[PDB]
Amino acid sequence: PFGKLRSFLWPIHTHELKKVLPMFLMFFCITFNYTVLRDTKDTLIVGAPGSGAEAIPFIKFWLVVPCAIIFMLIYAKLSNILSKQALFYAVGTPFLIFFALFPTVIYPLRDVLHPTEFADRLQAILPPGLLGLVAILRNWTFAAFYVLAELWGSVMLSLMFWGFANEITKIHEAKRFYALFGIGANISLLASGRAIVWASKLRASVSEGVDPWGISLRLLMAMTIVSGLVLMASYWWINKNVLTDPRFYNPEEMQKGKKGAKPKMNMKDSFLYLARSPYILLLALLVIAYGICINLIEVTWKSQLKLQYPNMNDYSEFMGNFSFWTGVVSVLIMLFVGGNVIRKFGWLTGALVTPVMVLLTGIVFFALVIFRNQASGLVAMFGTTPLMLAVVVGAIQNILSKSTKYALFDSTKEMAYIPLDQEQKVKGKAAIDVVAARFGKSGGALIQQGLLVICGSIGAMTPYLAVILLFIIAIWLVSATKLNKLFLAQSALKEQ
Amino acid sequence: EVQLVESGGGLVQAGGSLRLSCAASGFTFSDTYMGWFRQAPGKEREFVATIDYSGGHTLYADSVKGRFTISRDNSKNTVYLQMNSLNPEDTAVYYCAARKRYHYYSYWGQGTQVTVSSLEH
Repeated sequence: PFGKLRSFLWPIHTHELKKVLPMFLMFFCITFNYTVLRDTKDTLIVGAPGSGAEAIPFIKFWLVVPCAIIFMLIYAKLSNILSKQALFYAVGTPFLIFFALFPTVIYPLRDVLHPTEFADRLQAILPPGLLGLVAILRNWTFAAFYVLAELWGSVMLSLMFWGFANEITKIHEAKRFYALFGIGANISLLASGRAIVWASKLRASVSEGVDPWGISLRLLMAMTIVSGLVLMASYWWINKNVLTDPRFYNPEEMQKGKKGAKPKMNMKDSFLYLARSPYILLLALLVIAYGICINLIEVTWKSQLKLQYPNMNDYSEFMGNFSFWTGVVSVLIMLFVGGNVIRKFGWLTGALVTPVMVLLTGIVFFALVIFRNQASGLVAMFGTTPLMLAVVVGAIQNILSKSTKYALFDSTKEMAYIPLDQEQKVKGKAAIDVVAARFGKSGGALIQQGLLVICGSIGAMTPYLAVILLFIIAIWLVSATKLNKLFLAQSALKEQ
Repeated sequence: EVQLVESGGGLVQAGGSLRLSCAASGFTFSDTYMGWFRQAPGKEREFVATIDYSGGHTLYADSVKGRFTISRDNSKNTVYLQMNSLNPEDTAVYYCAARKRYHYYSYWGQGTQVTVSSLEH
């Protein structure tokens, strides 16, 4: 037995804390590094000597995706030669080494390592459609930081942590643990909230210290190094005296893993088996659909939030309170809602809560934005305007999708990898979480920009986003529903 | 039965004023949600003012903010509407409105004609 109120409030045995608290620390370190790196790259590329920030979009398009595929191929290669632990260390140490060499060797030696300006005539030797490659190669080290800062969350959190969790957690145990790991994300959000503001405060020396980004960057980067080394120590501890405890991983199944399976294929062989598996393309669709929908339902919503609040002081107050309650709602949903929905209803319900909600409360949102004029005769007789009503309804879909990401979406999705063979639990996971996720947060910007030129104005593409969302949610719901048939079947094969 | 008798209609010069009224009978005015719409000939109907169950919440349309003030008195049961600084596009049939405490539709009114003129003097 487990209990009556505890089987619903805290479904963790007291002995199986030694497996989950180290994973909480791992998630904490990863998310802390990710938040610090994001907020230091978006703050470091504003203040290069001269216009060293204009070459952000050239990076965003020409390096971010391409370097994501390069990392993905290199990871696929190293998965065949290195062990699981060796691969984890060999992916993590380059990040920490770059974060150590940046403030010591790389950033201070800007004017010496950036193109000896001689790569200035090289601008006008190449066709006038690759001026960015000159700007990218001119802001060379800053380019290496934006890629390694964007990739960190895609690499460490999605591929490395979850790929480690999905290798060391059973499905029934996943239903109880995976929802909880975003509490580490929220606690790391508090830690980063203190750390980043500490760095910004210490950015004060103007005269005796002329370099503003010397000391602050060195301390932020050393903080990321300390967090990454604590990450690696957590990995070592959980591999040395967690996967070795006989309580879990019953004795004879232990040496089935230190003597276990491993990705054994070739680069084109592996990326032709993954491209012709209906399972992986469905996971790719979920991540692509989630990437665009959450971005589209957020740019559509953070356009009414700008019409309702045309002054940043209260927009910061609403988004200061929204960012505070998306932490409270996403500590209760993680502790209480997420693990319970997946255990009393099933896998499918957990994967369909957030798209159905985004659908139902997105239908309401778009019906109050498209039909704004012929709705302020009824809504106006209830004490509110349809703009405020779309703000609140759109906040619910942005507080039941951001508070559902780690709890039900990232739980059910990374649970889906568990019954898989190694070639997609490791190498397909790279494509889904590093490459097939880049098209998510970039495909929502392309759809926005591609429709900001077909409609011209942001207010005219709302009827076109709605049909786009209704199709992506359609392909999301069918992908989630068709995936459930494969998951519940492939899971059944694991009881051989 | 639930008739809403309007009043106050007439011709007034630009920058003038006229004050509507909506006699309410057939329900509990103290717990009935009031308002005022308007429908110019040719264009659809838009809401112009709104007053809550207890006179506290006053929601207006962005085209009549500051100029129009809705006010209701439960004793002398009427959802008044004080219009000031009338501009020519306020010419319409100013419908009264009424919603019960848990109903989702509105008992409309007959309609008062408010033509705001533009003659010089």
